[PDB]
Amino acid sequence: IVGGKVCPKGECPWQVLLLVNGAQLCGGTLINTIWVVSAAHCFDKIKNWRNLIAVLGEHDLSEHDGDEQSRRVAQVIIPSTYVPGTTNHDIALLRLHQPVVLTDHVVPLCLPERTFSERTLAFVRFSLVSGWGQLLDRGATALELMVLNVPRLMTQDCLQQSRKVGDSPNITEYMFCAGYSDGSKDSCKGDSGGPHATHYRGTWYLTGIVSWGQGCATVGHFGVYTRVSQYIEWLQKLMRSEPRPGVLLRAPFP
Amino acid sequence: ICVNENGGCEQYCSDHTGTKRSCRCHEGYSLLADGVSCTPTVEYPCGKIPILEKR
Ligand SMILES: COC(=O)Nc1ccc(S(=O)(=O)C(C)C)c([C@H]2CCCN2C(=O)[C@H](Nc2ccc3c(c2)C(=O)NCC3)c2ccc(OC)c(OC)c2)c1
Ligand SMILES: [Ca+2]
Repeated sequence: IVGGKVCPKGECPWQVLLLVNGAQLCGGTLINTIWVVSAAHCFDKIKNWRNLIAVLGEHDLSEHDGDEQSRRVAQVIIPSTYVPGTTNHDIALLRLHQPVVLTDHVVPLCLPERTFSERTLAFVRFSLVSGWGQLLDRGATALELMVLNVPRLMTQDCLQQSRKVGDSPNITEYMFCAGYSDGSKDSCKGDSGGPHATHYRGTWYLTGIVSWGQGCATVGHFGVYTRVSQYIEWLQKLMRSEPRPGVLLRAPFP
Repeated sequence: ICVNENGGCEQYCSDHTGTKRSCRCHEGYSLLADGVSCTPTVEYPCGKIPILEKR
């Protein structure tokens, strides 16, 4: 997160830190005791599927305070429509090997209903984006969890306000723009898979996933997020499914 | 009804035969007798920050 602030310890309690061989991989969002939602692009270069760890209750990467909870990622579920090395259908559903324990520092973010999300949540202007990503474009990643409030744009507005750059992927119906075009505030590559959390009448909801852009905090460009409302039925159907052998599973979308 | 101001619901909204409307809640919440408000039924309900709620 570029231009954000430190998320006070326990105020982003659904934030997940994904590790591979102990190294920082991506962010994620806890939606219940055993499921985490992240981005499909986070798993493109994975060869060591048994070394994938999800850390809940994390804040400061340099210190262990006892609120951290580590779990092995037992399954990574990606849509059949997602193509590695591309931007569209950027979502992953992760099943933890054993549930996390809900505490003041580990709480799920509500996966909303499609209808509610499309006709109510999609119109809340501001939302929180969080992670331990780089503090600047070509900068060092944060040791403390960072949070940023970003405004959501209608895709027509995003396309109008953006600087016409070539080879730049299309903004599909499975994505949305959020952020600032002045080079001051954004999410970054290291925040990939992390939540875009929306407040509605006293409760927070999952509306988007940190997916891609044209460089972190680039002037004339916004951050692009996976439109989670499109994947509600897909996620629900899978959470009702029995585990299958093998870590990576490709599931039909729709 | 749900189309406009979430049919007055706090969380989820369902339309029925004509002008009938039913509010509902996410797991870990129950609906109050007003038929719009959702109250937690668990210690750690989703989308609520314990440290902020405990002030
Ligand atoms: C084209 O597809 C890709 O580039 N895929 C792919 C597969 C894997 C990885 S990784 O292995 O490093 C993983 C551990 C994150 C990666 C890594 C390495 C190269 C860039 N990268 C990202 O993760 C970027 N993430 C990212 C997230 C949010 C924002 C921005 C950038 C940004 O630039 N501006 C503000 C919002 C990224 C950039 C551009 C993309 O497409 C044009 C894209 O698409 C997914 C993803 C990228
Ligand atoms: Ca720590």
